[PDB]
Amino acid sequence: GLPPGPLENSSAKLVNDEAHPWKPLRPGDIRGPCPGLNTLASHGYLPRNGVATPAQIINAVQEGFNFDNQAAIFATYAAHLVDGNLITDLLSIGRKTRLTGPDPPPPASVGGLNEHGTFEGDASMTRGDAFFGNNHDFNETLFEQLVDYSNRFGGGKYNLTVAGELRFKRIQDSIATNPNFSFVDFRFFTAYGETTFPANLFVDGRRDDGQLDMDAARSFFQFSRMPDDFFRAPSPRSGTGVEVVVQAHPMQPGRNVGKINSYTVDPTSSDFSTPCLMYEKFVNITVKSLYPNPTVQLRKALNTNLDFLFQGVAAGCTQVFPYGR
Ligand code: HEM
Ligand SMILES: *[C@@H]1O[C@H](CO)[C@@H](O)[C@H](O)[C@H]1NC(C)=O
Ligand SMILES: *[C@@H]1O[C@H](CO)[C@@H](O)[C@H](O)[C@H]1NC(C)=O
Ligand SMILES: *[C@@H]1O[C@H](CO)[C@@H](O)[C@H](O)[C@H]1NC(C)=O
Ligand SMILES: *[C@@H]1O[C@H](CO)[C@@H](O)[C@H](O)[C@H]1NC(C)=O
Ligand SMILES: *[C@@H]1O[C@H](CO)[C@@H](O)[C@H](O)[C@H]1NC(C)=O
Ligand SMILES: c1ccc2ccccc2c1
Ligand SMILES: [Cl-]
Ligand SMILES: [Mg+2]
Repeated sequence: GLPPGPLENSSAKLVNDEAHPWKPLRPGDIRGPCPGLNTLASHGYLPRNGVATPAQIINAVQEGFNFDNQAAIFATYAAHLVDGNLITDLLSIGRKTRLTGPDPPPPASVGGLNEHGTFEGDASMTRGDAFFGNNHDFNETLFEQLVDYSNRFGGGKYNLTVAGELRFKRIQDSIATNPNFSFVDFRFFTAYGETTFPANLFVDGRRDDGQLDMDAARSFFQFSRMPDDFFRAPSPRSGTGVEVVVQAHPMQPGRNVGKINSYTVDPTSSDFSTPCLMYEKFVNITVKSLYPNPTVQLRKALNTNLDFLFQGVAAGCTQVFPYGR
């Protein structure tokens, strides 16, 4: 289906309402590394089993949290291209599942959002790096560190100042302990933007003050649960204030090189000075490597989803065509 358009009415409103109650997981229900999508699934904005179409995801993030349309489109189609089934039009928000349908040939994995190194990556705030055994479940120790950083830099609340400090701490801890730490290209971008999301989108929209309390933070991050009487944000947004996070501790893209404490800058990586390069590499390298010589129906589905992806790219970039026009 076509990517949904922006909300017709983007005002703050109660989104923890009678039609969207929180419910606990049933056997088989999938949750993954994204507390936003997890919460939407657990309130029935998405299918409660955690398997959805790109159109369902875009509608849910807009309706439930007032995520902006351009950001919704880019993130959703990027995730779907690398982790979803392009023939069935289904994506798991967590683990790989037979529910997304018959798989394409390798090297495409259709591994859901839990797939390491496609969309998901290292130095997440409340999830551990994949090297340490689990890149998707809520981690209490990491959450308590978020609480500590909120106490130290946010007066007990999570805000952009806290984000700036915690983002850097998680990078430096991965450098020190994960010999396979990777922090380039698509992950380098998403790792920064995601740290703004709790301040921009988990804060009740009647306040919209960028100060997230720890009871609400735990409810979303651990339980995929909106606070009682939760109002969504009062206007469309995603990553506003990411400049504050970057400015706190500016980093270059790079990786550890098979050993701890060996962070080596990658000059081939995109960075914030080259946002169109991030898009071009994502298509030409990441997507193309998963689908190097697709058959007829796959090629068509790739091109459709790549056209939708490009709708989410900030104006100024040139579309690239790995499988022709
Ligand atoms: C629009 C479609 C979306 C997709 C496809 C998506 C996907 C993802 C993925 C794969 C991750 C894991 C990255 C990582 O930390 O390794 C992630 C993290 C995150 N997502 Fe989303 N997401 C979307 C929308 C949202 C929305 C609307 C919110 C908030 C309302 C949100 C909040 C977050 C947060 C806070 C994290 C970081 C978790 C952490 O580091 O502990 N996301 N998302
Ligand atoms: C938009 O929705 C809000 C909150 O649900 C409502 O109060 C407002 O009147 C709506 N705007 C229009 C033009 O209907
Ligand atoms: C190690 O890093 C590479 C990317 O540099 C990635 O393909 C691989 O999945 C990583 N594995 C883990 C467990 O981090
Ligand atoms: C959570 O994160 C901590 C700190 O990185 C790690 O030591 C621990 O093994 C992780 N998992 C659990 C289940 O606590
Ligand atoms: C975060 O909270 C602390 C303490 O209230 C404050 O000094 C700082 O200015 C806040 N930052 C933002 C971006 O709101
Ligand atoms: C991506 O491939 C296109 C050709 O389809 C080429 O023009 C473009 O320069 C490539 N970009 C990168 C970053 O490789
Ligand atoms: C993770 C998930 C969703 C996103 C949307 C826009 C930009 C970066 C993101 C990173
Ligand atoms: Cl929008
Ligand atoms: Mg991660």
